[PDB]
Amino acid sequence: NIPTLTLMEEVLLMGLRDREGYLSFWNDSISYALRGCIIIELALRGKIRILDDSARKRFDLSERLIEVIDSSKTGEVLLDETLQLMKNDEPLSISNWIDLLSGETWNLLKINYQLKQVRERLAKGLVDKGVLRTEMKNFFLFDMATHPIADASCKEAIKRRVLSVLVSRNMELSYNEYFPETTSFKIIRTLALICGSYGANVLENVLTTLEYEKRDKAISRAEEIMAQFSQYPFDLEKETELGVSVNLNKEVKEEIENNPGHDLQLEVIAGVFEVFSRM
Amino acid sequence: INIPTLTLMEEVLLMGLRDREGYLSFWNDSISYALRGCIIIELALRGKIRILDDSARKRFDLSERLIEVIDSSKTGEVLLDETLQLMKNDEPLSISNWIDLLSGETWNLLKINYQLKQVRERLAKGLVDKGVLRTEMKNFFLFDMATHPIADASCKEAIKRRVLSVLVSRNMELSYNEYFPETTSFKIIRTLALICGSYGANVLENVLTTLEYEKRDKAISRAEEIMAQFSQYPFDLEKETELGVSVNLNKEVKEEIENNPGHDLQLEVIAGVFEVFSRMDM
Amino acid sequence: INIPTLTLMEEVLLMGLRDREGYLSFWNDSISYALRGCIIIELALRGKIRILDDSARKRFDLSERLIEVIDSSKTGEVLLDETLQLMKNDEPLSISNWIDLLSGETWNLLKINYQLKQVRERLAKGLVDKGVLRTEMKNFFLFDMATHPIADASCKEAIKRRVLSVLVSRNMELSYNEYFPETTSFKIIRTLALICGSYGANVLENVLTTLEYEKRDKAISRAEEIMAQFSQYPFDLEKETELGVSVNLNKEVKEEIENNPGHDLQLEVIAGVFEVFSRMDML
Amino acid sequence: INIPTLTLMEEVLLMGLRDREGYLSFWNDSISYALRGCIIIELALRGKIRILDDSARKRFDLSERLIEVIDSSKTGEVLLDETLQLMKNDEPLSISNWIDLLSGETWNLLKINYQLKQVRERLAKGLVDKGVLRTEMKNFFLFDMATHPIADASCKEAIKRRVLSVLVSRNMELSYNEYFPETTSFKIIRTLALICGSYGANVLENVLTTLEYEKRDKAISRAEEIMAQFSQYPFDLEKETELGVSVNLNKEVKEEIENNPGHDLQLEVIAGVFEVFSRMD
Repeated sequence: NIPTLTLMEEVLLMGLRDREGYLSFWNDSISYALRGCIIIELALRGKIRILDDSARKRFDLSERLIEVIDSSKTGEVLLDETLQLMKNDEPLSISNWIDLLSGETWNLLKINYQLKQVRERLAKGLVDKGVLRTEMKNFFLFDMATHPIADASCKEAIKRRVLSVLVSRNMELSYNEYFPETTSFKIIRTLALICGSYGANVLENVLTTLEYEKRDKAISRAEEIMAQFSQYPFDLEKETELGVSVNLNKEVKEEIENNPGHDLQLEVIAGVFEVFSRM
Repeated sequence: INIPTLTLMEEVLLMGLRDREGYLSFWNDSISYALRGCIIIELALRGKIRILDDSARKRFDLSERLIEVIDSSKTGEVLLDETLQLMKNDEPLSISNWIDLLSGETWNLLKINYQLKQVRERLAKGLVDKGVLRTEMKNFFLFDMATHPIADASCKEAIKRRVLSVLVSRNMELSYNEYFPETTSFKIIRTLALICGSYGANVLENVLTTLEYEKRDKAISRAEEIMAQFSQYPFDLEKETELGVSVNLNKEVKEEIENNPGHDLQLEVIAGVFEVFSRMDM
Repeated sequence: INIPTLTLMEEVLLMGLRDREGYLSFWNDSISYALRGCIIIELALRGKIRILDDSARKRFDLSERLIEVIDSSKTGEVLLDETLQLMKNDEPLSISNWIDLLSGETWNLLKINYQLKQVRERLAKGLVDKGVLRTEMKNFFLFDMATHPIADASCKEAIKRRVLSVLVSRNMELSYNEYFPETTSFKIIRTLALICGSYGANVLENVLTTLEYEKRDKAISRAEEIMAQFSQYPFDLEKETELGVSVNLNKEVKEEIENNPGHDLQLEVIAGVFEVFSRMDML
Repeated sequence: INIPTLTLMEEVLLMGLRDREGYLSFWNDSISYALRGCIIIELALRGKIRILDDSARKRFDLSERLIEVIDSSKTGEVLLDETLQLMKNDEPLSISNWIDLLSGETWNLLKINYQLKQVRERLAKGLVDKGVLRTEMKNFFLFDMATHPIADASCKEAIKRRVLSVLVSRNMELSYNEYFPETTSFKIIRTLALICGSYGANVLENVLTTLEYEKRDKAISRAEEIMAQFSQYPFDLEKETELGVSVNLNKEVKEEIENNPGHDLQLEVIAGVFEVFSRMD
């Protein structure tokens, strides 16, 4: 079922350089996308679902309310702690959750939902996972913890998956220890990766190698897939004019068919995609 | 091209070198990586590489544009010649991609061999050969090592006065000497690269320490002006500084490039590399 | 009289500190060890220690001579207080030996809690408490860090002018400020200690790099001379210099000493420490 | 297997080292000289050589006497094996003549490659292999350089302990350890060889600086007496010390010679060497 790295962690990984240091200066765009991954992640793990009233249809996807379906611990603190919050509140919309957890809306009687030390906790988790090691750099006025990458294969595998969907003619996802051949919702997870990393604005980081025609094609293909998968139900009949991942429609159809009765959750991820494009 | 005797990596190395007990000078990742940006700039000023001339590039960052070999004849500088080797038989790669490989900043299993090794060693060898440094044996307990004290302090001074001329004089008016003749191609660019290289290596402050603090603070930020001005292409030579320092840079640069016509494809590389120096804090 | 706001440790450190991106300045064993030297010079001038007045000592290198606690009430400087507490209750030890222990350069396991942990950061907290440094948070991708940029650039300018007056100047004439008033006891000694600790810590050079080399060369040379002169007790205040730099040093130091009597058992400690700064090339 | 893990030259060189990193001594020509002295003391102890047993010898100083190779098999070390190389394939020479030759001090056209080269650096490798040093790559501004700080610090504390045992404490109770077990033969001749070697080499003072003025003078005095006493032969093991340090030395040396008997032609060599050590000052 569930892969080793969460989406938040793959997105974080997306902003780092292969050896030491970083590519993206830390902005609140990335910090907002990560809250998005959290919500996507909750839906994937069958813990939340779009609130089941047909009256939601009069509203945008991202304006639609979410329902805690299962409040049992998940393992992941960031996930668990937002879950906690959800279990104790009226059904709120996707957009509202993302705001509150970002500290981007202001609410008095909500004090407070804003998630704290996300960056740092994601990093600690990433050490425990063994993706990052810890190095103690020595500065002029203090010592400092530092987390350069330990396993390069991890970042490389993510890169290839992403490219598999957005440069290569036929998407063929590769697998490994962190992301096995048997993870449920495999294609949606990687789509979710691209859509997250687009709105965190860290997606272009994996594209800097490529020749110019291919970097263009990847970005447009990316916004193409954002257009499709931020409406519900998905438009799986619309064919790509580009020469890129021409079999995604087929491969998704085969995936949702073999995970039936999950529609009430796929719709939340779509709302989240909607928020990523609006950002 | 009129090439001066010292390469930029050499020039940047001397910026980071103490007068006495030079091996005790401060070495780190920053100054290391800057040196590789120098290689690239140097390559460009010798007409060996240029930006791959495809207008699609205009939609991407300077430091992310592909470069190509246009002359591969050996330069007679091992560090430059070695990198030409690698460039000459690879498909064209981006500016910041080259800097990364040559540094070993990237985990490409097929290009583990692109990292230049013993850059300091060779750079000091060349400085010894050029008569800037001497060699002398230094004695402690369990071993003797070769140290390289400075043989000609006038070499480095003539560099420092160049930096200063851009960074504290109302008007730059640079001075020449045997290593850096008034006859040299791109004297001003070569200087600004020196300054941008230094800033990236974090050795630019080294030469400013004696100045009264505001003349000093004006210099750092004039440099920062310079780096923003010249890490975009074409250069915006119409923005005048509000700082009273090298007021005449623009006038003088425009003249420089109104001669040596038709090297836009190569000036553009320099500006890409200047972009890398800017983001080196990351 | 009284003592200046900044300690010599704090002064040594500022000489090693860059204007922008200070956390990137060069840190190392040398600066670390020198700071221990400064601690003990500091206690000497504060009338807290002196050498043990046993005539036998005259047979041994200054850096090998035993020193004893004179009085041991808090100074307010946590780093001085802490080391004085160790000293307060132990057999008299030699100068170089204390410096070794307070650095943890010496392995003898019976004295492991003698090493002063957290010098850098405590000397930073000191400097912030002092006006000298602000503290603002800078964001890196993966974490945040407290940064300490210079609030009073004038403080470190004045330090640097004192070095220059001694070392670049036909006649040393010292400028004073609120950190270091004219009232300061042993103001010249304090200045020479600074130059010496700085030379040992290998940060003296960075104060001189903008000048013409004849002037830089001359200044390092004078600096060595000053070490030679003062790494012996009593001080050879009679050697004329032939470099034409701080030509008036002997006269003013003499005058400083006469005007401040019966501190030889303290002055001597300083000669010791100066000896140790001389030998630091051996770390 | 009854030889200790470290040779006397390794311990003499070790004495020149600061506890963690760096040196207390400049490398010079007398430390260099003593080391060759040690080689010879080392070889006598391992029963590889002895003074040649001619009557004529008595009419000469100990260091002016000749020595003969008894057994010349390997010892595992590079510096002991090499000198045996030259010693085995050559006519009997005086012990001081040997020290002179190996160190490059006298000149000799018919024996010109007898100077042991890279002694300093070859001794360091052995120390590394013995795990007394590690090797640590350092970056200066123009090159990389391998440096050898201390790895096992306790080795060197145990040495400082022995030396302080016979030079400082009223009674002497040598402490044993991994590197220098209680069952190593000639435990004390070796300890003195050590304090003598150092004295000559001039690194002895380096383990004393830690102590009271009086205790420091006494230590040196004691070393000089031991030097005086053990550079004659047979040793006057009945001269008594008027300075209350290491008072049971004689008694303890006695039990040592008694316990390992019929080695007199080897001790004589080490006495000879002690004489070369006292005559460099």
